[PDB]
Amino acid sequence: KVKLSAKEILEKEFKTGVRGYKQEDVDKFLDMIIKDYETFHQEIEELQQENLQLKKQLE
Amino acid sequence: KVKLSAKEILEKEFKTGVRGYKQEDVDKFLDMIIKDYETFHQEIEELQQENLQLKKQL
Amino acid sequence: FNSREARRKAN
Ligand SMILES: [Mg+2]
Repeated sequence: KVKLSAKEILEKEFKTGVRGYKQEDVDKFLDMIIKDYETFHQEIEELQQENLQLKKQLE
Repeated sequence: KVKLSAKEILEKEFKTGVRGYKQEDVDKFLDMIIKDYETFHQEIEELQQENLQLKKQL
Repeated sequence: FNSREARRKAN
């Protein structure tokens, strides 16, 4: 299924090295990805709940 | 709603510093994230089609 | 911390 979560991306620590990516660039970009994971999960939960309610109304 | 995409993640350029996050580790992490974006979209698309079909039955 | 960037700044 899904490999990561918003929490795992928040708490991920990368090791450092010479000529590594600037931390500010990477962390601001991953913060947008974190908001997306939250958006994705909320939409899925909304749809799974609608799916369940539609099913119940059919039977 | 959603800000990024698989293609926006691939296209993203990061500045480098004298030191920074190890590029190999960041990229391999982004590769998993790209795979998750695909999985989210497929899951959402399946659910939308199913709810549409169910809504037609009512 | 609620964001990576806020943690990075504090550190
Ligand atoms: Mg600290």
